[PDB]
Amino acid sequence: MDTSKLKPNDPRVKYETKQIRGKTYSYILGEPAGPKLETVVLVHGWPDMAFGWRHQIPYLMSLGFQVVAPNMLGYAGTDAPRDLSQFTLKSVSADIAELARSFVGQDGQIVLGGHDWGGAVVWRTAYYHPELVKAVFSVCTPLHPLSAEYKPLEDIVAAGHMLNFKYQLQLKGPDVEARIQGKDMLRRFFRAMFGGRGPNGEAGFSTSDGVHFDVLDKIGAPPLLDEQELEYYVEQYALQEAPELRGPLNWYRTRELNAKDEMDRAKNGPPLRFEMPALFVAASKDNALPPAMSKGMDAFYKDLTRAEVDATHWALTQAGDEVNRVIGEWLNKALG
Repeated sequence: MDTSKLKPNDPRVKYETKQIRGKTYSYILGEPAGPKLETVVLVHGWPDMAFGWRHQIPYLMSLGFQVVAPNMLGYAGTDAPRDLSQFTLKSVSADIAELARSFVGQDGQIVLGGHDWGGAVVWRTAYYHPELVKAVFSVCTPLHPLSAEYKPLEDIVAAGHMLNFKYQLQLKGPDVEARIQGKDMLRRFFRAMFGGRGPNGEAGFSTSDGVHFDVLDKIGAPPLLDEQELEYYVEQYALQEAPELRGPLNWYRTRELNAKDEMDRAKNGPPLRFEMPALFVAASKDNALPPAMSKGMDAFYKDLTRAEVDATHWALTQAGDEVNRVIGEWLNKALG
């Protein structure tokens, strides 16, 4: 079994869709050699896609796992609904649950893994569907408590709080959606998002201000992608109807809707408590999600394993082999 990373359109896996809760969901499906131990569902974040797990998918396949990696709502081959209520963590968790059970049956269980917004999704999925989730891991994204209040993000950062999230103001607004349209702009956007820099070292993205439009034309080749991978991201994102980033950006437009769901659960529903085995992999050089942010996370878990890898936010790829080892060892203990 070839365990090297997936290449664009890699033939070792299948590219399928299913109807899931009223939406077409596209996904990568990888089969193990021999009888499957478990099914693992992997959930990417922004601005990534299923192919973001290209290091992990063949590795997990070779460990005996069936792997299902969806392009999440709004991304690539998957539908991007107009309604923002479809993009809430709760609605997407329910999508994941139905997708999972279309593979393991209604009584079955899965292993669940996430990164970035995907990490937020898998903690919520394990909270909303503990029947289904046998073990759960997140890379980079720590647990956040159930929202007890809603304040507009503008007011939070104007008071000097959550400053490392201020880029989300730009993302939820009109500017990125309007300006980043078509393959050529998408290409520049991805060189910026994956670490490319201009002739004078200017970054194409910051956690303070978001996408630096003036820089994009001058942004060079990202260290974190080769040319073919970069082109695959462009082509898959171009599957969306222009403005192509509407779907992906809708993930930043749900704070009020999410807060409404979670204030309800904070008051009426069960407490945030994970009984099943859980893993959090922190990334040392993570700008957007610094490890310090996972402060008192351990209190919510019966069985949390912490790990750390030296990488930026893009740890799945930049530190693929190390991330694979951490997951492999944890999964071995968690299942055995």
